Amino acid sequence: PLRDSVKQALKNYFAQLNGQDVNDLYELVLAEVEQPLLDMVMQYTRGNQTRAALMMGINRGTLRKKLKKYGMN
Amino acid sequence: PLRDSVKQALKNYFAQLNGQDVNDLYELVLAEVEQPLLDMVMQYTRGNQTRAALMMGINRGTLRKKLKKYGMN
Repeated sequence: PLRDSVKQALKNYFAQLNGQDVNDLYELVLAEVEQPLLDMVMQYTRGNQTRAALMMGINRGTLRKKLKKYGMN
Repeated sequence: PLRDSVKQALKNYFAQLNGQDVNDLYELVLAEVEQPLLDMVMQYTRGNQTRAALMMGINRGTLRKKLKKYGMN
């Protein structure tokens, strides 16, 4: 499943640190999962935002802030 | 990269729906994703919550509210 892919992505990520700084990991993983989600959900509701917001549990303004930050709408 | 794995996961999941009403998909995906991440940063940081919060760019407070939310500590 998916949580096992996030684990492997983080192992292979931490190895590539070779002892230096990260001060941004949550943002960097959220973008990486948030942006495929938004895109698959928009395709699934045929570009309908309210149906997408309802499917996702967030309201329509949240969908548009999220959308706007991945340069999506 | 990881954005493609999240894509497939959602493909596979939407094929499973039919008359299934989804209303919590942002939180559902997020749960599958912040549990392996938090876990993986605590293993990395040997349970030091200050280094894991800094590493993630999260306040230590927010780190502990997410640990507790998930039943990890």
